[PDB]
Amino acid sequence: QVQLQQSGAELVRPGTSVKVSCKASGYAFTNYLIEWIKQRPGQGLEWIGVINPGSGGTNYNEKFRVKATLTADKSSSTAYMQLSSLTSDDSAVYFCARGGGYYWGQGTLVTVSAASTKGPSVFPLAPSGGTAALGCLVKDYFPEPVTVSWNSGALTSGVHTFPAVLQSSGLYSLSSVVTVPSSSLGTQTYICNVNHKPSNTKVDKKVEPK
Amino acid sequence: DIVMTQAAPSVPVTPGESVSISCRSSKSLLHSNGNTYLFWFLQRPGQSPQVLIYRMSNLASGVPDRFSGSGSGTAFTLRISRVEAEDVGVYYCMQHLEYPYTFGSGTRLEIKRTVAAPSVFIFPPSDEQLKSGTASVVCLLNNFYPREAKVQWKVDNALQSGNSQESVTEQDSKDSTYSLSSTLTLSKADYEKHKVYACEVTHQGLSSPVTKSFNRGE
Repeated sequence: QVQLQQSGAELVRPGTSVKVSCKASGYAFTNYLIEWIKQRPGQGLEWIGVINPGSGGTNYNEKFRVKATLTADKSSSTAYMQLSSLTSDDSAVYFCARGGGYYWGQGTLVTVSAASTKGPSVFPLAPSGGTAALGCLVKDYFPEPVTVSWNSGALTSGVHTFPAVLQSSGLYSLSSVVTVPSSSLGTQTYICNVNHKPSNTKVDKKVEPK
Repeated sequence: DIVMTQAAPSVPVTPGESVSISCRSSKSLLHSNGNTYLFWFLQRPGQSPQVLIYRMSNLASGVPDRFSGSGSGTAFTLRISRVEAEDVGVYYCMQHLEYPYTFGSGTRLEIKRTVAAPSVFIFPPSDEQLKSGTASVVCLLNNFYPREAKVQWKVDNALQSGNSQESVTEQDSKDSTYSLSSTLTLSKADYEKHKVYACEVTHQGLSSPVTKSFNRGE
């Protein structure tokens, strides 16, 4: 199977440069083009450019000619995209894709900010038709993202993890809720597992009936 | 450059019916080799795009054959037959004829279902949060359709303005509903000065606004 494995998320300061990678496997790397695509949060797709890894030749969208530099390393079967003079406008998910767009990388999130990383506080939303709703409020973190699971992944039915909101403070908040049988509140432990990778914060909060 | 236009930002469709998504280009995408270099992509929330149709009318490998593409050299249609609830997503056209390659702005597929009013729940601030000086009151509107739903907060029967923030989930891929949270943020001191916290919900499924409330301390 063809795979394009992109590097992990980046939190980088404005005015600096960042270099993201796209490691190809499962095919002759030098016989196919690699294209790069930008997607700002909640927006559409934008084409950055393309590289021929065999010849090293490139073509750039004029809008990215100054911003972006595409390179390829034949020995490691890896394509790279460097973005220079970073601003908040560059905060986006960046995808690599093999020519034509059948095979895509999983995307790399780049957040450009001078703000400090901050881990969340996690507060219970306690339960109080036979259905009870409960949840966890994940408050005051930066940057995105936070992921939430319930009962270490054993509880998925009826879960809603809401998109985060940017508060007026400049910090993010989200909530995750689940609906369960009220008859289970006395017999089943409910734990929300909150992961904020940028701050290495893990919280497993038990949500008790009140 | 070649400009790609998608005239509708969304198209609604009931599962089992067919739907058409349109795209246009500012230059013919026809090549002398006979192919028209128009591509259709689907992107599901949180996923990378995936190709559906290549060179205008050819079904990409593994894509269900209820997807089809047609067009002139300058106007194109993605036809999705026998739509399923799982077809929710955003559909983009793209031209590969000339550099720079360019994308259309995207068309959401909205799945139509029976109107469903939200189930509404209200959560007081936790005592744990109160210890830190802030109170968040949460109103959950669960599993409703359509997307439009208005929340008004009242504290001691006074309509609130300026202190709430809402988040909405993506349309569910199985049941085609939405959920919404509204969070009212106030200081601990203000939370403890008032008694009645109420969230009032307006929605097509409701004949009159629904209120859920709690009384602080009870």
